[PDB]
Amino acid sequence: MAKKKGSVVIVGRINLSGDTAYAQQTRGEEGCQETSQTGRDKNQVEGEVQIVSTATQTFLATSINGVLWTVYHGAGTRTIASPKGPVTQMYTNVDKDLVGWQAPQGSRSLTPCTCGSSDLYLVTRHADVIPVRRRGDSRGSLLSPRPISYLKGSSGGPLLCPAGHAVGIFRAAVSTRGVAKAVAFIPVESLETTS
Ligand SMILES: COc1ccc2nc(C)c(O[C@@H]3C[C@H]4C(=O)N[C@]5(C(=O)NS(=O)(=O)C6(C)CC6)C[C@H]5/C=C\CCCCC[C@H](NC(=O)OC5CCC5)C(=O)N4C3)nc2c1
Ligand SMILES: [Zn+2]
Repeated sequence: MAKKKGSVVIVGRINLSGDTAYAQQTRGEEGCQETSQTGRDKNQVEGEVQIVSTATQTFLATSINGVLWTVYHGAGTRTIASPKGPVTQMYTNVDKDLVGWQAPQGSRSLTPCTCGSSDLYLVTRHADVIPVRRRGDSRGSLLSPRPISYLKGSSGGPLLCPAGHAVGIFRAAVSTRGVAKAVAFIPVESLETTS
Protein backbone atom coordinates (compact mmCIF):
# COMPACT_ATOMS: atom_id res chain seq x y z
CA MET A 1 0.00 0.00 0.00
CA ALA A 2 2.59 2.52 1.16
CA LYS A 3 3.78 1.25 -7.11
CA LYS A 4 2.41 3.02 -10.19
CA LYS A 5 2.50 1.92 -13.81
CA GLY A 6 4.50 4.12 -16.12
CA SER A 7 3.34 6.30 -18.98
CA VAL A 8 3.37 5.40 -22.62
CA VAL A 9 6.30 7.25 -24.22
CA ILE A 10 6.82 8.35 -27.83
CA VAL A 11 10.26 7.02 -28.87
CA GLY A 12 10.13 7.69 -32.62
CA ARG A 13 7.97 8.09 -35.69
CA ILE A 14 7.36 6.70 -39.16
CA ASN A 15 8.14 9.45 -41.67
CA LEU A 16 5.68 9.48 -44.58
CA SER A 17 6.51 13.03 -45.67
CA GLY A 18 8.65 12.38 -48.71
CA ASP A 19 9.22 9.77 -51.41
CA THR A 20 10.53 7.11 -49.01
CA ALA A 21 8.87 5.77 -45.85
CA TYR A 22 11.37 5.49 -43.03
CA ALA A 23 11.45 5.09 -39.29
CA GLN A 24 13.18 7.71 -37.12
CA GLN A 25 14.09 7.15 -33.48
CA THR A 26 13.73 10.20 -31.23
CA ARG A 27 14.49 8.69 -27.79
CA GLY A 28 16.71 5.84 -26.63
CA GLU A 29 16.02 3.11 -24.06
CA GLU A 30 17.30 5.03 -21.03
CA GLY A 31 15.40 8.23 -21.75
CA CYS A 32 12.32 6.15 -22.49
CA GLN A 33 12.52 4.42 -19.11
CA GLU A 34 13.00 7.72 -17.28
CA THR A 35 10.21 9.47 -19.21
CA SER A 36 7.84 6.57 -18.53
CA GLN A 37 8.36 6.96 -14.77
CA THR A 38 8.10 10.76 -14.71
CA GLY A 39 5.51 11.18 -17.44
CA ARG A 40 7.39 14.30 -18.54
CA ASP A 41 8.37 14.33 -22.24
CA LYS A 42 9.90 17.59 -23.51
CA ASN A 43 10.71 16.25 -26.98
CA GLN A 44 9.14 17.85 -30.03
CA VAL A 45 6.61 15.61 -31.78
CA GLU A 46 6.07 15.47 -35.55
CA GLY A 47 4.12 13.41 -38.03
CA GLU A 48 1.11 11.10 -38.05
CA VAL A 49 2.46 7.70 -36.94
CA GLN A 50 4.34 7.63 -33.65
CA ILE A 51 6.41 4.76 -32.34
CA VAL A 52 5.58 4.30 -28.67
CA SER A 53 6.89 2.25 -25.78
CA THR A 54 6.15 1.23 -22.24
CA ALA A 55 8.74 -0.30 -19.94
CA THR A 56 7.82 -3.71 -21.38
CA GLN A 57 6.24 -3.29 -24.84
CA THR A 58 6.71 -1.24 -28.01
CA PHE A 59 4.10 -0.59 -30.68
CA LEU A 60 2.60 2.26 -32.76
CA ALA A 61 0.11 5.08 -32.30
CA THR A 62 -1.61 7.09 -35.03
CA SER A 63 -3.20 10.55 -35.02
CA ILE A 64 -6.61 10.70 -36.71
CA ASN A 65 -8.93 13.71 -36.24
CA GLY A 66 -6.88 15.19 -33.40
CA VAL A 67 -6.69 11.97 -31.36
CA LEU A 68 -3.62 9.76 -30.97
CA TRP A 69 -5.04 6.25 -31.22
CA THR A 70 -3.49 2.92 -30.23
CA VAL A 71 -4.40 -0.55 -28.94
CA TYR A 72 -5.54 -1.41 -25.43
CA HIS A 73 -3.44 -4.57 -25.48
CA GLY A 74 -0.36 -2.34 -25.75
CA ALA A 75 -1.24 0.73 -23.68
CA GLY A 76 -3.73 -0.67 -21.18
CA THR A 77 -5.21 2.26 -19.26
CA ARG A 78 -1.86 4.05 -19.06
CA THR A 79 -1.27 7.75 -19.30
CA ILE A 80 0.96 9.11 -22.05
CA ALA A 81 3.97 11.30 -21.31
CA SER A 82 3.69 14.97 -22.28
CA PRO A 83 5.58 18.25 -21.72
CA LYS A 84 3.39 19.05 -18.69
CA GLY A 85 3.19 15.54 -17.27
CA PRO A 86 1.13 12.39 -17.75
CA VAL A 87 -2.02 12.77 -19.80
CA THR A 88 -5.06 10.62 -19.08
CA GLN A 89 -6.74 8.64 -21.84
CA MET A 90 -9.57 10.46 -23.60
CA TYR A 91 -10.96 7.19 -25.00
CA THR A 92 -10.80 3.64 -23.63
CA ASN A 93 -12.67 0.70 -25.24
CA VAL A 94 -11.38 -2.77 -24.35
CA ASP A 95 -14.18 -4.29 -26.45
CA LYS A 96 -12.57 -2.72 -29.55
CA ASP A 97 -8.95 -3.08 -28.30
CA LEU A 98 -8.80 0.71 -28.57
CA VAL A 99 -7.48 3.64 -26.56
CA GLY A 100 -6.83 7.25 -27.42
CA TRP A 101 -5.35 10.47 -26.08
CA GLN A 102 -5.52 14.04 -27.32
CA ALA A 103 -3.09 14.35 -30.22
CA PRO A 104 0.30 15.82 -29.23
CA GLN A 105 1.12 19.43 -30.01
CA GLY A 106 3.08 19.39 -33.25
CA SER A 107 1.61 16.14 -34.54
CA ARG A 108 -0.25 15.89 -37.83
CA SER A 109 -3.55 14.01 -38.00
CA LEU A 110 -4.65 11.73 -40.81
CA THR A 111 -8.06 12.48 -42.33
CA PRO A 112 -10.73 9.76 -41.95
CA CYS A 113 -11.35 7.98 -45.23
CA THR A 114 -14.66 8.40 -47.01
CA CYS A 115 -13.47 6.83 -50.31
CA GLY A 116 -15.06 3.42 -49.82
CA SER A 117 -11.94 1.87 -51.35
CA SER A 118 -10.87 -1.69 -50.56
CA ASP A 119 -7.25 -1.19 -51.73
CA LEU A 120 -5.44 -0.47 -48.47
CA TYR A 121 -1.87 -0.05 -47.24
CA LEU A 122 -0.62 -1.03 -43.78
CA VAL A 123 2.26 1.00 -42.34
CA THR A 124 4.55 -0.97 -40.01
CA ARG A 125 7.02 0.14 -37.37
CA HIS A 126 9.84 -0.65 -39.81
CA ALA A 127 8.32 1.74 -42.38
CA ASP A 128 7.12 -1.07 -44.62
CA VAL A 129 4.03 -0.10 -46.62
CA ILE A 130 2.21 -3.39 -47.11
CA PRO A 131 -0.64 -3.74 -49.64
CA VAL A 132 -3.79 -5.15 -48.06
CA ARG A 133 -7.11 -5.94 -49.77
CA ARG A 134 -10.06 -5.07 -47.57
CA ARG A 135 -12.18 -8.18 -46.91
CA GLY A 136 -14.67 -6.91 -44.32
CA ASP A 137 -15.58 -4.15 -41.93
CA SER A 138 -12.55 -5.01 -39.77
CA ARG A 139 -10.35 -7.36 -41.85
CA GLY A 140 -8.06 -7.35 -44.88
CA SER A 141 -5.80 -9.84 -46.63
CA LEU A 142 -2.11 -9.36 -47.34
CA LEU A 143 -1.35 -9.41 -51.04
CA SER A 144 2.09 -10.82 -50.18
CA PRO A 145 1.88 -12.94 -47.00
CA ARG A 146 4.92 -12.99 -44.72
CA PRO A 147 5.98 -14.22 -41.27
CA ILE A 148 4.06 -12.61 -38.40
CA SER A 149 7.45 -11.50 -37.05
CA TYR A 150 7.37 -8.66 -39.59
CA LEU A 151 4.05 -7.33 -38.20
CA LYS A 152 4.89 -7.73 -34.51
CA GLY A 153 5.11 -4.32 -32.86
CA SER A 154 2.97 -2.53 -35.47
CA SER A 155 -0.39 -2.66 -33.68
CA GLY A 156 -1.74 0.90 -33.50
CA GLY A 157 -0.39 1.65 -36.96
CA PRO A 158 -2.66 2.82 -39.77
CA LEU A 159 -4.34 1.19 -42.66
CA LEU A 160 -4.47 3.86 -45.36
CA CYS A 161 -6.47 4.22 -48.56
CA PRO A 162 -4.82 5.12 -51.88
CA ALA A 163 -5.42 8.82 -51.13
CA GLY A 164 -3.60 8.62 -47.79
CA HIS A 165 -6.74 8.73 -45.61
CA ALA A 166 -7.02 6.62 -42.46
CA VAL A 167 -9.19 3.54 -42.93
CA GLY A 168 -8.32 1.78 -39.69
CA ILE A 169 -6.00 0.99 -36.78
CA PHE A 170 -4.09 -2.32 -36.91
CA ARG A 171 -4.88 -4.55 -33.95
CA ALA A 172 -4.36 -8.22 -34.81
CA ALA A 173 -2.78 -10.65 -37.27
CA VAL A 174 -4.20 -13.91 -38.65
CA SER A 175 -1.58 -16.53 -39.48
CA THR A 176 -1.18 -20.15 -40.52
CA ARG A 177 2.14 -21.82 -39.69
CA GLY A 178 3.41 -18.44 -38.51
CA VAL A 179 2.67 -16.81 -41.88
CA ALA A 180 0.46 -13.72 -41.75
CA LYS A 181 -2.34 -14.01 -44.32
CA ALA A 182 -4.77 -11.41 -42.98
CA VAL A 183 -5.04 -8.53 -40.51
CA ALA A 184 -7.76 -7.18 -38.25
CA PHE A 185 -8.20 -3.48 -37.56
CA ILE A 186 -10.45 -0.99 -35.82
CA PRO A 187 -12.32 0.72 -38.69
CA VAL A 188 -12.15 4.51 -38.80
CA GLU A 189 -15.97 4.59 -38.54
CA SER A 190 -15.70 2.84 -35.18
CA LEU A 191 -13.32 5.59 -34.08
CA GLU A 192 -15.64 8.30 -35.47
CA THR A 193 -18.46 6.75 -33.46
CA THR A 194 -16.36 6.67 -30.29
CA SER A 195 -15.43 10.29 -31.10
C1 LIG B 1 -5.56 -7.02 -22.61
O1 LIG B 1 -6.81 -6.52 -23.05
C2 LIG B 1 -7.11 -6.81 -24.38
C3 LIG B 1 -8.37 -6.23 -25.01
C4 LIG B 1 -8.72 -6.53 -26.46
C5 LIG B 1 -7.76 -7.43 -27.30
N1 LIG B 1 -8.09 -7.71 -28.69
C6 LIG B 1 -7.21 -8.54 -29.49
C7 LIG B 1 -7.55 -8.84 -30.95
C8 LIG B 1 -5.93 -9.10 -28.87
O2 LIG B 1 -5.10 -9.90 -29.66
C9 LIG B 1 -3.84 -10.26 -29.01
C10 LIG B 1 -2.73 -9.06 -29.21
C11 LIG B 1 -2.78 -8.96 -30.49
C12 LIG B 1 -1.44 -8.68 -31.32
O3 LIG B 1 -0.49 -9.41 -31.28
N2 LIG B 1 -1.47 -7.49 -32.18
C13 LIG B 1 -0.35 -7.25 -33.14
C14 LIG B 1 0.90 -6.60 -32.57
O4 LIG B 1 1.82 -6.22 -33.25
N3 LIG B 1 0.92 -6.43 -31.15
S1 LIG B 1 2.28 -5.72 -30.51
O5 LIG B 1 3.49 -6.54 -30.81
O6 LIG B 1 2.55 -4.38 -31.05
C15 LIG B 1 2.03 -5.74 -28.71
C16 LIG B 1 1.68 -7.07 -28.02
C17 LIG B 1 2.91 -4.76 -27.95
C18 LIG B 1 1.40 -4.47 -28.14
C19 LIG B 1 -0.51 -6.80 -34.60
C20 LIG B 1 0.05 -8.19 -34.28
C21 LIG B 1 1.39 -8.70 -34.86
C22 LIG B 1 1.76 -10.01 -34.82
C23 LIG B 1 0.86 -11.12 -34.23
C24 LIG B 1 1.68 -12.07 -33.31
C25 LIG B 1 0.85 -13.33 -32.93
C26 LIG B 1 -0.43 -12.90 -32.16
C27 LIG B 1 -1.67 -13.21 -33.07
C28 LIG B 1 -2.96 -12.60 -32.51
N4 LIG B 1 -4.00 -12.95 -33.44
C29 LIG B 1 -5.38 -12.72 -33.07
O7 LIG B 1 -5.68 -12.52 -31.92
O8 LIG B 1 -6.35 -12.78 -34.11
C30 LIG B 1 -7.61 -12.79 -33.66
C31 LIG B 1 -8.26 -11.42 -33.74
C32 LIG B 1 -9.39 -12.02 -34.55
C33 LIG B 1 -8.59 -13.30 -34.70
C34 LIG B 1 -2.81 -11.07 -32.36
O9 LIG B 1 -2.52 -10.38 -33.30
N5 LIG B 1 -3.00 -10.46 -30.99
C35 LIG B 1 -3.34 -11.24 -29.70
N6 LIG B 1 -5.59 -8.82 -27.48
C36 LIG B 1 -6.50 -7.99 -26.69
C37 LIG B 1 -6.15 -7.69 -25.22
ZN1 LIG C 1 -9.87 7.52 -48.67
